Amino acid sequence: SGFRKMAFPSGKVEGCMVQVTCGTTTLNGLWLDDVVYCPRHVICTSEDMLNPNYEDLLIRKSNHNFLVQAGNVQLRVIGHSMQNCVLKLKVDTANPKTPKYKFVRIQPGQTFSVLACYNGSPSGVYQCAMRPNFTIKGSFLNGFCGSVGFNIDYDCVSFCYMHHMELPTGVHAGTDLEGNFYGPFVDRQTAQAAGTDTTITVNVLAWLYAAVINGDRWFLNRFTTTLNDFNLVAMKYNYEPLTQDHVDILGPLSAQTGIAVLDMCASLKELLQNGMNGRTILGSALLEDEFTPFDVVRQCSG
Amino acid sequence: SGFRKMAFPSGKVEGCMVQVTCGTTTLNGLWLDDVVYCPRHVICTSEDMLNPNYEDLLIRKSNHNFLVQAGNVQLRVIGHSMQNCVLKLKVDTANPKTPKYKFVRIQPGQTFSVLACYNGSPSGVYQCAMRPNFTIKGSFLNGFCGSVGFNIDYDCVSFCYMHHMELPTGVHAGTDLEGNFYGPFVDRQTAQAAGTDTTITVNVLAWLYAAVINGDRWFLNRFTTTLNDFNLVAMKYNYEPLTQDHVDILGPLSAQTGIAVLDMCASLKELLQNGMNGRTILGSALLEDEFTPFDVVRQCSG
Repeated sequence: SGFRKMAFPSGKVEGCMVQVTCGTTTLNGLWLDDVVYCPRHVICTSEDMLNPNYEDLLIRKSNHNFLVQAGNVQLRVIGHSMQNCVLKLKVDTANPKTPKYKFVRIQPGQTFSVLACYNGSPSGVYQCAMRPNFTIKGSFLNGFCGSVGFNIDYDCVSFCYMHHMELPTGVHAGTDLEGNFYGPFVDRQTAQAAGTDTTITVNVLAWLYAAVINGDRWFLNRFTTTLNDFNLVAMKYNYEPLTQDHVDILGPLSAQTGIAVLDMCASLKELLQNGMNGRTILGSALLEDEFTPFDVVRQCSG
Repeated sequence: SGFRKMAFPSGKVEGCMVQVTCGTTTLNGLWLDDVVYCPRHVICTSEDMLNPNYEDLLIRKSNHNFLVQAGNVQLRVIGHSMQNCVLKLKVDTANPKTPKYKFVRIQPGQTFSVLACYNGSPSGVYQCAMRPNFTIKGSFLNGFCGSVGFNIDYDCVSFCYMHHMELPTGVHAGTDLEGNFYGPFVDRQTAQAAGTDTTITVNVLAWLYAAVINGDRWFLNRFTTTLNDFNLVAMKYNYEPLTQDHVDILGPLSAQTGIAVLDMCASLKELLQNGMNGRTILGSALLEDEFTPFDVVRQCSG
């Protein structure tokens, strides 16, 4: 038993991480087959970032301006190009450690593991949620740009995130591996508003189910509610509305515990309205929303 | 910026994980050079665990009664012995993925990464602290015994933990890689008392320093204190006593922030005496003690 925020094993991804340097900027690249993927902003100087014309900036760059290092081996860049906000460096050697992989665009509320890397060297691994407002609350210092997020399904590594920017508010924004930003963000050093960030209701419910499975049952009550009434309360506390799709996704956890989803919603309703009274749930003094129903089932069934 | 509990990249460890089977019992082993390390209780049936005589149980086993599989690759067991609470199985083939490694017995309050594995297959990675009462709060289901804890310095993996037991209180106990239990625990299914679970004071302080560096400053007050006075308060709240060694370890964080260690202690003292007033620090509604000063510096310095 026990319940922990748990990242996927990072080995398959570690073998794809490289260092990309362009002028004075060093960041991380992802080496799959004979292509290194990294943020296009590597081309820019601190000055360029205020208002970069990437098309023009890219044109002035040559293959020899890109230093790529896989540990001690320098890789030879034989071409460069741009797909949305990601730079693709063609190298003369295919990565022999390329795992089975796909590129996927995740939905808000879904989770993934981040392999935080410093100038091409893996530094650590942690689990994140894509917030409803398409930011993540990560940990990225200088040299951590281009660090990637992923899920591992069976054999396949599903890459879903590449880190590009820290917003002035200190949250993080990035792209999928086709270089399209999550949310309204751009790779320009301007002030950029993130939306109001709501709590991921379906994940809070899943984590309440995890709590019950792990023996923490105090918050269970003998009230119920309807979806509609629960959502009136959710709206008030900046919780995402709950839908029938969400209820359906929680079905297995409901089945396992014998607690109907709308009964769990009534428990959540009370916790929202009355607070937690200085009690904890699974070692937390607040309601946790960075576990999906899948995440809970994966860790409660092993 | 940002601050997150992060584990070391698990790749070097994943390559050492094997499945060990003895009779009907399967668990994890650690394959380094030509030795596989696992919990001795692999020899035991559910019934044996109530009161096992391991010496006698082991004597009825031969080399061929241990099935060791590294993914699909069968290892041939050419010797076996018991070292304290760990079995050492000598195999014909040295693990070609053996990283540089050490065995270390960690101190209470030190942190490490756990690679949670099911029957030889890596499942997930998370960061733990060795509690002052020599338990850890992990996540381990059936078949997760023999999962290991480690730290990585550069290329060297320092293995410090192997999982063996869940106590009836739901916390976890295990050994170092020489098979000596942390704390008073035994590999027997009996009731076993963990001590009072005290809070790791030096780590709470480190994390307060991380909060300041990241701009979360509300709890800073205009008081100071002495070690002795602070410790009278610590004792009362089941905090470990603070020593000059602890103050010394906090030196770099004090230097960075301009906040004297005893001033930070007075802030902590007020938080202990007055609570947090439903406020958060670094996204937490309670005081966090599972980051060491090293952990903080590593993630704030870059």
